[PDB]
Amino acid sequence: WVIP
Amino acid sequence: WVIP
Amino acid sequence: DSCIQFTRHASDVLLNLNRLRSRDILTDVVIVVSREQFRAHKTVLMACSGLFYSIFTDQLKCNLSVINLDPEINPEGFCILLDFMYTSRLNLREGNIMAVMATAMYLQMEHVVDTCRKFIKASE
Amino acid sequence: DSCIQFTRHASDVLLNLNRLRSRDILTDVVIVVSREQFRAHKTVLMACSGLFYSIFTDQLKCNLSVINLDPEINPEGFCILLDFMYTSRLNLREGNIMAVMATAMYLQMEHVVDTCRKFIKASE
Ligand SMILES: O=C1Cc2cc(Nc3ncncc3Cl)ccc2N1
Ligand SMILES: O=C1Cc2cc(Nc3ncncc3Cl)ccc2N1
Ligand SMILES: [Cl-]
Ligand SMILES: [Cl-]
Repeated sequence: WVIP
Repeated sequence: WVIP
Repeated sequence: DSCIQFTRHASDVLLNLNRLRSRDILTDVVIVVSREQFRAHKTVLMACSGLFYSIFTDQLKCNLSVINLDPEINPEGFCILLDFMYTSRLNLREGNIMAVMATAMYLQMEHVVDTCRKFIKASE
Repeated sequence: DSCIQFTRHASDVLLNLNRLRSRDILTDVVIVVSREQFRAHKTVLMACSGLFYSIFTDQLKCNLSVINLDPEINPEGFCILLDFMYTSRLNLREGNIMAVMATAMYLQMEHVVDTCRKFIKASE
């Protein structure tokens, strides 16, 4: 999971 | 396009 | 093999599937949640959820145009997860995390359940 | 927004759509090419091809279960492109590049047409  |  | 691969292909496909959903093009099922209705594509729901995979591979249920979820399911949690299915983006907030995790457990969306568990553990 | 994003989501969705194709699950159309038949999901074909997008948004053709391609289309070129749609992998070879480019132009798959043009230019 990432900060888009 | 890339070499997978 | 000796194939070449287009890096952005999968993301472009999902973006186009979401555009079809927005315009209600070729949607083939209605998901009913506490009298809130969500139109979707069976194949996308199956590709994202162990529950929908099991439902639409059933010889009788594969032909249903309406699926009613368990009354304990929260429509907002479902809406957030449906958006995630079609975009890879999860709108996880302090105010919705419990409903989102409960819905992801029911839908069998293991990666979502994982990030919810981690975000909850960080706040304890 | 303040969404989080699961990097591998789009690729995992496409992988699952290809698994449904392999097992012939929820395929809703047959594409006929020079008497070679290919089963697929209309939504995936639309998401990948300007031609299929135009075909399945037509009020009459959206309801067809069989689509016949132009007789000049090569079944192998189509097969390679159908595999690309479901995998992001293109089996481009000296022996098939002309058929693949011609099929991609007809199907309106601009990124495939682009890499074929570049691979042809490198060999001249
Ligand atoms: O967490 C998850 C996400 C998910 C998706 C599916 N889908 C499929 N699996 C295998 N072949 C085809 C499909 Cl469509 C099954 C289980 C789970 N569990
Ligand atoms: O090269 C290409 C690939 C491609 C895909 C599509 N598909 C869609 N476009 C917009 N909204 C939904 C969909 Cl399904 C249309 C044109 C082209 N041209
Ligand atoms: Cl997931
Ligand atoms: Cl393309």
